[PDB]
Amino acid sequence: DIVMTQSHKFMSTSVGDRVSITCKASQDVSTAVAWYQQKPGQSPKLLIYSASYRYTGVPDRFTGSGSGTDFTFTISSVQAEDLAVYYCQQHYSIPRTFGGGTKLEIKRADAAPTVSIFPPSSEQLTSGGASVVCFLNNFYPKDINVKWKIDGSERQNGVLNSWTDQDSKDSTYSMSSTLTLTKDEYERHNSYTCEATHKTSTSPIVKSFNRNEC
Amino acid sequence: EVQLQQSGPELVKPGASVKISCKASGYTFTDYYMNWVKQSHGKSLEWIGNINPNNGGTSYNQKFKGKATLTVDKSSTTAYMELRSLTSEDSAVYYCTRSPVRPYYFDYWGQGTTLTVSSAKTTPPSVYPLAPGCGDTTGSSVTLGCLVKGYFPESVTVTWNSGSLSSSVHTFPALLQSGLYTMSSSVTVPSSTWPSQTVTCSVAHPASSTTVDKKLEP
Amino acid sequence: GSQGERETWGKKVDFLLSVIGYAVDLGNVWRFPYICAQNGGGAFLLPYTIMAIFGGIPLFYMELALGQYHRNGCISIWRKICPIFKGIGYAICIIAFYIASYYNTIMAWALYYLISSFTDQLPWTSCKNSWNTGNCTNYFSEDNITWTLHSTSPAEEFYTRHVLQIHRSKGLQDLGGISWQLALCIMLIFTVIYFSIWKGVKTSGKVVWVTATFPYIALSVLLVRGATLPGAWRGVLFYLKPNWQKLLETGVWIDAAAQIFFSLGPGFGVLLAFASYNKFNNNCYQDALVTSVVNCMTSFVSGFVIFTVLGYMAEMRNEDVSEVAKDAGPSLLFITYAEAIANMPASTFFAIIFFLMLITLGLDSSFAGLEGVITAVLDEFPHVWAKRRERFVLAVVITCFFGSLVTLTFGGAYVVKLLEEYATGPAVLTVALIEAVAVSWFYGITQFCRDVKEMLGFSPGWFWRICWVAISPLFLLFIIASFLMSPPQLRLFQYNYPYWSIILGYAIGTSSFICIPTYIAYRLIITPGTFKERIIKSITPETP
Ligand SMILES: CC(C)CCC[C@@H](C)[C@H]1CC[C@H]2[C@@H]3CC=C4C[C@@H](O)CC[C@]4(C)[C@H]3CC[C@]12C
Ligand SMILES: CN[C@H]1CC[C@@H](c2ccc(Cl)c(Cl)c2)c2ccccc21
Ligand SMILES: *[C@@H]1O[C@H](CO)[C@@H](O)[C@H](O)[C@H]1NC(C)=O
Ligand SMILES: *[C@@H]1O[C@H](CO)[C@@H](O)[C@H](O)[C@H]1NC(C)=O
Ligand SMILES: [Cl-]
Ligand code: NA
Ligand code: NA
Repeated sequence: DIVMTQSHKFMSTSVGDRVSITCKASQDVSTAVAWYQQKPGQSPKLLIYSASYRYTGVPDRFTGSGSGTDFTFTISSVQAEDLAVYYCQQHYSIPRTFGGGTKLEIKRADAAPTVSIFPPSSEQLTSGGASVVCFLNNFYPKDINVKWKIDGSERQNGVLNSWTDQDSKDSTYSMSSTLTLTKDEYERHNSYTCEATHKTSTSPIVKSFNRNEC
Repeated sequence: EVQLQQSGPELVKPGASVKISCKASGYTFTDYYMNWVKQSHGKSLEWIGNINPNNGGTSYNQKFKGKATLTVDKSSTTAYMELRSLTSEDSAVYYCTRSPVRPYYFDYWGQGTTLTVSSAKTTPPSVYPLAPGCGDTTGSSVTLGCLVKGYFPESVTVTWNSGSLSSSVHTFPALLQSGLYTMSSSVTVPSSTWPSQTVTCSVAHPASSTTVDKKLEP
Repeated sequence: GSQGERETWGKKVDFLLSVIGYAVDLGNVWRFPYICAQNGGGAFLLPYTIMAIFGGIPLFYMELALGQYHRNGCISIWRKICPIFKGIGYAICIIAFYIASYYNTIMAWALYYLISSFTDQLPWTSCKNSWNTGNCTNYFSEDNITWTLHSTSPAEEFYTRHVLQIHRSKGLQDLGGISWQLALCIMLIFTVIYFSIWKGVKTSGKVVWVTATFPYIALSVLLVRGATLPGAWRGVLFYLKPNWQKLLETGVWIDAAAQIFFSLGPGFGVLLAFASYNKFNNNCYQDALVTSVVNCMTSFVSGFVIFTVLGYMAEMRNEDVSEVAKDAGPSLLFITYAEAIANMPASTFFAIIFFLMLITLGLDSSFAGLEGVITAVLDEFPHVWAKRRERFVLAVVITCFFGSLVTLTFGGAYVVKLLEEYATGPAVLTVALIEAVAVSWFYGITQFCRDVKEMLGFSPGWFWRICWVAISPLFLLFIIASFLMSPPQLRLFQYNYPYWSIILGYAIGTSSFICIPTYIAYRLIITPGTFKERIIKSITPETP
């Protein structure tokens, strides 16, 4: 069989820069390499076939080069909607194999994470539970600290951090910190507070609310 | 134009079998090879095998010999793939993709089929609204959201007012714990449409076929 | 008086090239490269020689010795050894007729391709012809083309729809009628063999000079041509890449044994007849040794001649020579290789010499093919025959033409497969086993070593005695049992043969050797007295 090796699992680039992804094959391939684009949540889409040739319905900014074992997929002007995982695949010998995949992440300027805390709704108090939610929207980069505070004490149990994939419009990450608690414990504390530490500013953003019917 | 419509998600117990369809349209069905590519969660693409629609000329991979069985129907231009002896590794997203004979590229793909091989019971999602407090300062934009707790498998869809509008909706990936998933969604809408108009989040669960709609109330 | 002694050959080199020319044929050129490529690659060289050293060479030498010692035909030689096995001499005859029913028609195709290779623009290059369909897509056309399940190439179209004309038949069921072009071609071939056989070994010994030396020249030209083609290393890599795990499969050994048996061709009566016309004190050991070792070497270089061109073809397309060399039949030569030649400079030249090479590959072998039978019949019915040789040779050539009319049909290629794989093979292997047993276990191997010791002056080594006693009969037995245990499922040109095809193959197969058991019963039922006395007077040779 054939082993299509993509050494760089992740590559960083900016909007407008020239980015090139490499693909290493096992044996000599001549000009039998296809490049597919898979956006997060969509099916793969064929972009290049036979090393350099573009498929119908593919912008001119996507090119291809190489002749032998090492091949290169080049993007001239990177757009915000070009955020996807790129795969290379040989199409000469049976079976047809694929590469590891190179998730092309977009590098941009820093953004302040809008933090928004939310009290457990009445439908959940009716069911018998209460989860305080802390949303962190529109920031960059991905690295960001989230600290919880029930009543001034750093709460650490029952916290789940969920990072989304990068955005395809403004290239800003978003995450959700969840503090899941019981109703009995929720009705014994009043003002919850979640704070977030990012690199945009040294002072962590602090959000607080009261249980007494807001 | 060229459309390949597969079947919906499937939740099956380990050891059973599952068949996935692939309805083709927009091209001469008897002209192109029909292929099946397996994509694992977080892994790369993995070509399973192809089939010639004219006579059912299958060509499997040595790694899938005896694992997958490809069939085809010319009367309705629809391909099928059956998987037996299902394990945890088979829980992945499967595609069916069109391909010529030479050069052997995959020009058109299907939307995919989320397969979950587990014995966990199909749990209906608990939809709890995540409304901003009544003591917050209404600025130029308010951030709303809805919460989905406890469901299996990863088959859930959270929409906002029938998809209008959703120019600021952030959906957070589901997290698995104690055999049940939990996710959340949010939406940033201006202060000149809330709480004046009606903003309602819809939570659909195709695995349990349960659609619960909850309206946000401050 | 009258005849008395028989004639003898005109020169050592003539018989040395006659046997080499008979041994080398189409299969040496294309069957050995394919079977070597798909069964371990270069590692197929290892069992191919073992089946030669232990199986092929002993049968070749033992047949050439018996032939040069007894100087009798394929039929009359059994009267002087084991009369009950005289039916063998008849069986082979029938066998030959089946082979001659198709082996020439193949050449006919090449001939029809050769007479079609004199144009400045080769017919199988463009699609604007009278036989191409709307699926025909060729090169020197708009680039970007993508092949479709229904798309076809001008070469495949030219073979399928013009010369072979196989689209006009639905299979073995409906194959008529006959193509007059290939009938005239096979008539020209039966004429070029007529004037090369009718005079006896004199013309087949003068014509062999050309028929046996031309293929090496043509192979040389194609070799130095294909080595210069870009990307030809891929075909050589696929030809010689060792895959030793294939050697673990018990199948590749059977493939090698069968391949070296036909290619060597013992047991057919050709070597018997060719050896019959020679000096009694002439050496046989060196002759057999050299000829066989050349026959193998020639196959070995032919492998390069094919795979360099197929490597270039994989470079022009997209690699994995196995993909471009999937079909193991005449299509590998008449379509693939031809399409590769058409895209080269001096295409007319390499086409003329290629098809001419094919014809010259075939001619020497059918020369011999008929020579053995003619010798057998003339030696079995003396003075009732030999009144003229041209009469019998004509009756055979004509008989082969009428026997080839079934193959000259539109679905003639279907019949070719049926005849080539289900009929001749298992019967030739069977009669070869019977002959090897009769000479080794009935006439006596000690007396055989005494006859060689009389002719050559020295008794054969223990390696050969132990080969004839046990190694060779088990060598044929393995192939026969392997075939009979699982006959291959026949398929040709997207057409699977019906399930009853094997019955037809066995009918053709069984109708060939009905004479050996019915002749054993005939002589056993004609000779009076007890069955022990009849089989004792039937197994022991005539005393005077
Ligand atoms: C040469 C002679 C002795 C061989 C005869 C053997 C007979 C029994 C064999 C030879 C050819 C065979 C036939 C080949 C063709 C067909 C047509 C098919 O639609 C039904 C099977 C049928 C009818 C086969 C039946 C069996 C068959 C008739
Ligand atoms: C015997 N070895 C070659 C010689 C030519 C050819 C052949 C063999 C015997 C004969 Cl009577 C004829 Cl006319 C032609 C042949 C056919 C099938 C397998 C091998 C062979
Ligand atoms: C090649 O062929 C396809 C037809 O399937 C066509 O649509 C495409 O435009 C052609 N050219 C390229 C550069 O892909
Ligand atoms: C092309 O071939 C297909 C079958 O291979 C056939 O059905 C079709 O009619 C052919 N096209 C033309 C124009 O003859
Ligand atoms: Cl050989
Ligand atoms: Na041979
Ligand atoms: Na020959």
